[PDB]
Amino acid sequence: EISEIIKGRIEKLDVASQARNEGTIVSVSDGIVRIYGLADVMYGEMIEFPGGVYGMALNLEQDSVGAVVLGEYQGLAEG
Amino acid sequence: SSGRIVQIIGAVIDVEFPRDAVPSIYEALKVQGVETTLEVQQQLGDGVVRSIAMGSTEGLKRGLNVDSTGAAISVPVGKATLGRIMDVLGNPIDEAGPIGEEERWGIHREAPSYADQAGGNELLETGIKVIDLVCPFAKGGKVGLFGGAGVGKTVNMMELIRNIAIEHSGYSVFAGVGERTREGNDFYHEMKDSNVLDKVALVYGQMNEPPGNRLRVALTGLTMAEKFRDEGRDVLLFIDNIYRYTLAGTEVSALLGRMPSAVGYQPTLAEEMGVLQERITSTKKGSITSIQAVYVPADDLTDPSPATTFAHLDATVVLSRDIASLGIYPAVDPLDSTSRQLDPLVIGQDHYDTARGVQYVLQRYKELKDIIAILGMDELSEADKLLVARARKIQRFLSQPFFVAEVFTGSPGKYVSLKDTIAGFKGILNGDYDHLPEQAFYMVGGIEEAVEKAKK
Amino acid sequence: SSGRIVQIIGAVIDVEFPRDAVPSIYEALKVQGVETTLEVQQQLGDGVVRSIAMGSTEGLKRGLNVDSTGAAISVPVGKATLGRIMDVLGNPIDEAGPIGEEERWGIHR
Amino acid sequence: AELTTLARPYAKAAFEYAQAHQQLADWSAALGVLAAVSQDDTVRQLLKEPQLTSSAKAQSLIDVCGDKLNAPAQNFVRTVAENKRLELLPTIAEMYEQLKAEQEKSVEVEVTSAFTLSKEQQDKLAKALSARLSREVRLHASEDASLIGGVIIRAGDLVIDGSVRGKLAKLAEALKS
Ligand SMILES: Nc1ncnc2c1ncn2[C@@H]1O[C@H](COP(=O)(O)OP(=O)(O)O)[C@@H](O)[C@H]1O
Ligand SMILES: [Mg+2]
Repeated sequence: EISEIIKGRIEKLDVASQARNEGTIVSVSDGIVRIYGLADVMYGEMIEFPGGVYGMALNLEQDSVGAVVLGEYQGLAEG
Repeated sequence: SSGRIVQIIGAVIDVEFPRDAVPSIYEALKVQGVETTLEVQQQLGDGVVRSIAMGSTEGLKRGLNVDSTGAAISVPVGKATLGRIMDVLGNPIDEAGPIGEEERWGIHREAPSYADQAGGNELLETGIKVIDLVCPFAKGGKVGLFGGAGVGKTVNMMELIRNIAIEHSGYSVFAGVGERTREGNDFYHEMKDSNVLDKVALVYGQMNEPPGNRLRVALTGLTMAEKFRDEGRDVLLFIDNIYRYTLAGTEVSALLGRMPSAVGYQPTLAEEMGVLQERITSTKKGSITSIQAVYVPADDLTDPSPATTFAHLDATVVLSRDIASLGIYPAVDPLDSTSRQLDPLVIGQDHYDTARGVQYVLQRYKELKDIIAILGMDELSEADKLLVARARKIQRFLSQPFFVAEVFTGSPGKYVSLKDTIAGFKGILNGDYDHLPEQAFYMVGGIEEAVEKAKK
Repeated sequence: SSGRIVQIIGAVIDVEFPRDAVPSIYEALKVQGVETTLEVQQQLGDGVVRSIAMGSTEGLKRGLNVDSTGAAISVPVGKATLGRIMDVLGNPIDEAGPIGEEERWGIHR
Repeated sequence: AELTTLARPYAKAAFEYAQAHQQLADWSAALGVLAAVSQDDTVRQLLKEPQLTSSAKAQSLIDVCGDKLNAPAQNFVRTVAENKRLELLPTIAEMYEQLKAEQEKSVEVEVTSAFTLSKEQQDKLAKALSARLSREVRLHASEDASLIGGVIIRAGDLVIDGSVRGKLAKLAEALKS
């Protein structure tokens, strides 16, 4: 069992809470994008990226979302 | 208890359950907010199971709750299914209200044992010349109609449903596996207007449907046929296209984590085929006569799916595109088509020798094709010239106008008895018709009509 | 900012950049102290980009510094290019001196 | 690849350093703290973030554990983080204890019976097992009403069943086969 002093140190940690409707890009390759954190995304849902670009959710895995870009992907970047 | 969706990839879904409440293989599950049904395929470990959705996955998300039903997909069976249309899950899809079912059966079962097998050899007349001559069918046996796209399989089957229902007095079961929705509508209204509908059970899972539906519809229709067989009845089981059951399995195989085999097929191709095909059999209790259409990808009969299907059938009817191109219908190939009933001890020596005589003439004509193409017929021997002339007449006499093909051309349909079929081909082989013109044999039913057609 | 070569496998080179300075797809990168240009093909994640060298990779090593240029491979355009021989990067392969260019355009549009 | 396949190099390296320097009890405590702390709902989230560097993840985990990690253990956490293996900490601790138990000639034996057994019976089972196995035995006795009578012994992968439920199952299979 973890100690009360260690539990206090854990409550002080800089851990950023993320909304269930938002995510962060992990990788970009040949029109396919990998995203981290879109917790409430549905299979076949439209994903909105900056600069007016849209994606479609195809792979919903345990740790990440795989999406196909509905236009030009060369303007998309990690983070 | 209940689980939670952990992953979604197309038609395949992974669900996590408590370690003491993990559902069994083939067990049915239901998603709480949409009521979508899932069938468990395998247990991955750590309480996680992999399943195929029996509907669309659009709009589903990770974290949704899932309920285990404690049993496999169960469908209604018995007299209440006659004259009704059902989906893969046994729900009515004809707008005629709920099914008045007395009991439900799970769609997964083992095949009847080796000691339960039936040794039937009773001949079934189809009224179609080429089939009754070289591909004789038997009551309680299995037939396969092999062919590429647009060669005649749905027409040549519907003509068999029309002709076999003349002598048969029992029930029929029809399973539509991955084909046109319009043809299911045409067949339903045709039987409803003809008053034939109250003796047929209809199940559908057409091309518009997701992979899970197309993969399990065959099992749902067969489960209804097995209820009637086990009641001691003689029933007919029609499968619109058995290849679609295997194809639906190929679309899902890579998602199930399996390594692919030759030409991209699932590694389980022969086992998936045997588990279904062995249930479609006659037993000591009752009989199932079954007719199945088998699609041939890109006209290749050596493709793994068609190649694996031949061993499961008693009669094999092979349709050809080269024959259909000449104008001949039904486009059956006598040299590639065969039956277990084509034996002197089953059909008698007169039929057997007529069929063997026709095949010998057609085989010898096929050997001369390249010589005739370069140098023409005039260079052949006086014996080969006479044989080629009889081969051309036999090839045309095998054609026949059908009662379901009347809309395409206008000509009235013909039913030819086995006696008339043997008499016509025996006469052409003996040379009794050497003087009549070659076009007199094309589209005429019985041999006497070739004599009347030659008068014009 | 600048990145470091992390892996070299034939003509394929992987370069690691700080998380706020990762170069864009098709961006041109320059190896410090060597006349070698890398075109970015894919963003692998973890600040790492996969690129293809526009010349020989012989003599390169891991840990060399690489600089982002901010744009795709950019070549001289206009009247000055007439009667001249150039490579893929727009360099004058003929021994006739520099091209009298007034403007440069990126090759991707 | 199993988690045990990936954790083997790390558990073995930590064990050999701890053994050679006479720190077996220190590393046993350190790996146990890391295994528990990395499984916490807030720390589990922090370790999965895509924007943090391996060194930032390692330092955050070291600052939280503090007092429980000596210089070698802090160096080990920074090594596991650089190779991107922080998810294996619970498996590394589990495999380290197996190497330690086998070195210290110790065996933990689980025992189950229909109804409670006396200390006289536990000590009789303990001497019999220690004489058979040639190891120190730690009997984790417990009860399970599923057994009609008798006891079942589980000494790791070795199982010795003397229960009535097992005999009834043998009879059912003998008659059914
Ligand atoms: N006499 C005919 N004239 C033209 N088409 C015919 C004729 N007889 C049969 N057909 C063809 O039969 C086909 C029946 O299904 P088919 O294409 O062979 O099987 P499938 O659609 O199931 O792969 C129809 O598409 C139709 O074009
Ligand atoms: Mg068809």
